[PDB]
Amino acid sequence: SKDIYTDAGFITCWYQTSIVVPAEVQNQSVILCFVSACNDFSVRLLRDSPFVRQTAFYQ
Amino acid sequence: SKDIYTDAGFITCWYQTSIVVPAEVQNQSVILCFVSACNDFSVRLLRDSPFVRQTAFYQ
Amino acid sequence: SDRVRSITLGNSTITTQESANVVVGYGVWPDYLSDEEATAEDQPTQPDVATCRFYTLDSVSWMKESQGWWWKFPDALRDMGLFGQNMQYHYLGRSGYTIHVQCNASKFHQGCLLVVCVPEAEMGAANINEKINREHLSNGEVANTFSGTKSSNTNDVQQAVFNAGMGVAVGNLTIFPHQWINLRTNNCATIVMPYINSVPMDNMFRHYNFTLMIIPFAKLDYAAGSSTYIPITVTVAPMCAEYNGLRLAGHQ
Amino acid sequence: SDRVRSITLGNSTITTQESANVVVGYGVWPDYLSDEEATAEDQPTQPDVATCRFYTLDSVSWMKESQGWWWKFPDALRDMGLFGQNMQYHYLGRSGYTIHVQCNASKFHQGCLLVVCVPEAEMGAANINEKINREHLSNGEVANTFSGTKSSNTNDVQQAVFNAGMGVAVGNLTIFPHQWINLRTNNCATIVMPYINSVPMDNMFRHYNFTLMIIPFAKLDYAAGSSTYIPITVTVAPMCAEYNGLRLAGHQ
Amino acid sequence: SDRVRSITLGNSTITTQESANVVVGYGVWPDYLSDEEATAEDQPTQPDVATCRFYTLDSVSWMKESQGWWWKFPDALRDMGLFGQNMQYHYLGRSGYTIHVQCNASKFHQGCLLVVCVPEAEMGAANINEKINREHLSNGEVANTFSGTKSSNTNDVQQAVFNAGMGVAVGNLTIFPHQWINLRTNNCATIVMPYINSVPMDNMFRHYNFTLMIIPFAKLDYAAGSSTYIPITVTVAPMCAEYNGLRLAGHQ
Repeated sequence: SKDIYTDAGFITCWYQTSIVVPAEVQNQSVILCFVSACNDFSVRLLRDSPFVRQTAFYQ
Repeated sequence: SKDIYTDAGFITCWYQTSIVVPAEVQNQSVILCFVSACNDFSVRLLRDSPFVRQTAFYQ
Repeated sequence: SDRVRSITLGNSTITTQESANVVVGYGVWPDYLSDEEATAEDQPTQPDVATCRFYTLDSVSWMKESQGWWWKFPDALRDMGLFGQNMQYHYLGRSGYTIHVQCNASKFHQGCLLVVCVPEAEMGAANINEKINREHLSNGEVANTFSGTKSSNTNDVQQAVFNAGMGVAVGNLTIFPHQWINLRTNNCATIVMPYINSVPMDNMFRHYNFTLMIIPFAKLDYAAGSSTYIPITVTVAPMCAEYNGLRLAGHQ
Repeated sequence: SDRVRSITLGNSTITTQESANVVVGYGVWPDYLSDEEATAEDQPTQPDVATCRFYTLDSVSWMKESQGWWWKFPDALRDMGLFGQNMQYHYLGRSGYTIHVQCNASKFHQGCLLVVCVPEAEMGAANINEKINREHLSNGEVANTFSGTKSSNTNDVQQAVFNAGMGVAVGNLTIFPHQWINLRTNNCATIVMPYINSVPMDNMFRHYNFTLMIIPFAKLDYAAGSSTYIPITVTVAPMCAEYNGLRLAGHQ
Repeated sequence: SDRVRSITLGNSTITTQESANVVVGYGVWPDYLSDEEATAEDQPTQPDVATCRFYTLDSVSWMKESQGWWWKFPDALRDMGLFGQNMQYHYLGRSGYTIHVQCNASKFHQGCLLVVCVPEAEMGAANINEKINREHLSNGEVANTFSGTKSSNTNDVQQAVFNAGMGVAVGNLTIFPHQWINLRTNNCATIVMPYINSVPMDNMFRHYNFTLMIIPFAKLDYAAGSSTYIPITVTVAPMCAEYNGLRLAGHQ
């Protein structure tokens, strides 16, 4: 969760050079992004997820 | 320098086949040329270069 | 990769970068004539640098409606340096060849050539009981051209692509040493061709040894902004040429 | 294949996929200063991670009428992190460099850059008996630009491509450690540049060590539907940087 | 290079030239059922050539506004030869699969498919307290199609790409054995899929083993002169198929 004490930083992406394309080819393209953890990764303290929100039972 | 006795020959370049290019690509292109000497090359007699032309001193 | 090939014969070198392979004849590499297969008794002439080297013929233009081309090859090199002079001064000649054909395009052009090297391509006539002039079978370094339909010119070869001037099926014409120039993979086609005859040496004016044929199966096609002019260049190099029976210059 | 290259210096990494090679100086790899070639007597400062790392300069736009660009390089990194701070607090500096230039296109664009790395590029003036201001020789990370013709601005460098600001033939400017960015084969040009001076250490404000020059010989050209904006990005990494003579911050 | 792959299963062969790799399940290669994990007592049926072979499904058309497609896979092969007949005559089936998807373009087209192979893809309904008909979960060799928005048809699956019919994040759907068909590198995507169930053998009509999903993340895009029609072809081959409990033909 969010706190000021353990803040981690910023991921940013910039144009080094532009996208040069030839004629009769579309200009606007799409980047996809992926994320995973490395082999030195860990988690420590169990809690309930803040995503589960029910009101009544599931009859 | 130039003399009739040691004449060396002619460098020439010709079209074997034409430049075939697809659509939406520019037709006229550019060749660059390079020169150097091989490993059996030599020079023999020192003289002044005919390029240096001064009139007065460089005050 | 094996697509880059370099060939050196004399003081002439060809470097290619989209080659396919090299077809060598019927497996036989061109060599000199041994003493057991010899007939003539006197010393031959082996120039070996001033003769065995690449000569470049005329470039031909390949439109969308082009049908094919042929060259007769002991006769297309009549006026090509000391090979042609050594043809003019001797009576008996014997050589093999290396036939390299250049054609380039881009990745937006399409088409497909068949480069065939046919021994003894005795051609038919346009009018059946009529004699063909020599200017139509061969023209030197200038190519003769097939036609799309039944040609009926005077003293001329029957020029139809679907019979190759010989009366055969043009699809079956791949029994000979051949390659393809497909414009999406290839740039060139090298064919090493040895000496093939019924006699060990022969005269290089009275006889036609073989006939190169370049026929486009897939027609040339491109878009409305691509380059139109596409040349085709043939380069030939005699190999192991030797000469016999020196006398005065002429052919009569 | 050897076209893919990866370079790691610090916490910054460049992965390229259409590289050509890496030119290393005059054969010499950048190293520290030995005790036999030393002059100063006190302990140097070797940060080695906080200093030796890739810094990215400004991207420049390459139109069809572009002429060339230059950067002076101990001075273009004046405001680049702890390299620039360590320049500001010490009197003597000594480092080598790694100059990587990015420019990409498609297979329908054409053009050819020359990336040169010239030691001691003492430049001429537009007006001959006039003094050049420092804002025109260098501008930091902002590039200065050549002109196509004879420029005659006030207090400015003579900006002509065919003399490179130095009065020489621009074609003969390949005696220096150089590469080409040809847009049909290349994507980048890596030049490892060692320390070259007449003295073992020097001040990095009063002196200009070298000058990167990017000059397009084959002009940029494309069709009526391709992309127009083509940037050029220069990235520099100091190597084996050490520092001597610590005092207060300034340059005067 | 390793981009060319050839796969032979029976009397059917696929040769590809721009492949990427082959994903094999969760590391497990499809094999027969051992005697220790067996439940039934009688002899199984192993056809092994007349069953284990590539079957080609229907081609689907990929416009710029296409959203995705799915096939249920013990049921899309109901009317595919002796595999479908052996499904119709036995009670218990067990097999693995090889899923090969073809899609080609040129170097001027762009786009990116995700080919997923999801076990137990129990799908939701468009109306929540309503029963789904079987013609909408599966249609045989004919594909069902996702929609871009919230679909609310009668007796139909909730067709939205951003929930994949299952109520999950579609970006997290790569935990399953998957590949990508990126049109600038790829041409095909081969997925070897073993047998996954909670029981050793099962009926191939009452159960749905898995669901192939082909979803375009990067939308298809091209210029005003390129080709419009781009098909997508799915080919499937059962592997190590065996059958148990022979009785009359039917499913009721």
